[PDB]
Amino acid sequence: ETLNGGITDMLVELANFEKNVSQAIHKYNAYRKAASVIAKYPHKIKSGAEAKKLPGVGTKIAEKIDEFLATGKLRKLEKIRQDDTSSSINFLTRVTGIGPSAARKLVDEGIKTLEDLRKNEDKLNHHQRIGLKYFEDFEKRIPREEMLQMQDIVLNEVKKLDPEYIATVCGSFRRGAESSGDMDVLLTHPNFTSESSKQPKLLHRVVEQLQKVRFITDTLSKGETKFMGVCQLPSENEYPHRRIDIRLIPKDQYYCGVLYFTGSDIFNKNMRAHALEKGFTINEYTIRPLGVTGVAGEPLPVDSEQDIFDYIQWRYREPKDRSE
DNA sequence: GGGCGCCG
DNA sequence: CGGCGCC
Ligand SMILES: Nc1ccn([C@H]2CC[C@@H](COP(=O)(O)OP(=O)(O)OP(=O)(O)O)O2)c(=O)n1
Ligand SMILES: [Mg+2]
Repeated sequence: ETLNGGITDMLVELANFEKNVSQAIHKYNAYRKAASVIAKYPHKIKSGAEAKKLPGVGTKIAEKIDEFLATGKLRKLEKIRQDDTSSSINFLTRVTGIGPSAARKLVDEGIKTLEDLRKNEDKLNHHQRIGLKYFEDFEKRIPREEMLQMQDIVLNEVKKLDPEYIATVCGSFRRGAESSGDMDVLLTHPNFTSESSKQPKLLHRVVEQLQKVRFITDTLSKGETKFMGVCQLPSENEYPHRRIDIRLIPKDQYYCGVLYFTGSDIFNKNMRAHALEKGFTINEYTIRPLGVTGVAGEPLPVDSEQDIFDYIQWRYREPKDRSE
């Protein structure tokens, strides 16, 4: 099935390499986009030119296409499976924390294995230190069952501190993903707003106790409106440490709150995208009119997600659908 | 597409 | 402070 696949597949690879292997954001942007548009198309893309017809995709993209069309490969593409350097780079990116810049440097010092990484860890930054530490786990996804469990675990101590703490795990969860990547938890409490501005400690508390109780083990960031971290389940003799994150909002904006944290990357963007077009710019905070002159306006009334899409003249989508 | 928190 | 890597 799904016809224009191979090609798309092929397409993206390119992008990341250009993304990663080079900065070439621009090429990567295009590439990605190009991958997209090709997939949304409904016919067997025979002639790579046919494709060319198709908007966005251009001449060189166009080229890579037929190469593939003739024979299942692009040497450029093969180079990756060939050139050490780059193959190396990709790995590192597999590491949480280590993004390309740092990744390069790491190779630039011949650091080019997981093992290597260990060997002179000394060069890493903590965040990275932790990644390496945990590496293995991070590959394995979190199964819904646990996710549920975890969820609870949270809910408890949360409310225990103060009843008035809204907790809501979102992201993949809201999208009914049989397996999710990490705990994406939203948070709120009745006094906090655009007009209270402070109290971040509330955030600080949950974790505080979360840490105390023996949940979050590790701490990647303890910012005032956000927290990234690691945790893991309790045992009887073991399970993987899971990434975790919590974010707290000014209750008054709760709605963008669910929106963003849920969304699905692309999803949010589309919207956010559509929005600008429609005279607004959304945020995980608010939606405001783009007062033509440029100016983001005074926050829009948001009693539910609905309002948003509505505002945007877009049909509401219910979470599990959200994927695009 | 938008913004948060690390750090050098 | 960019500039990173993540969300
Ligand atoms: N640049 C970004 C990154 C994330 N998001 C939002 C959407 C959901 C959340 C990111 O959650 P992830 O955990 O990355 O996504 P997920 O779908 O929850 O994936 P996972 O299976 O890893 O939890 O933040 C966003 O709008 N823009
Ligand atoms: Mg990485």
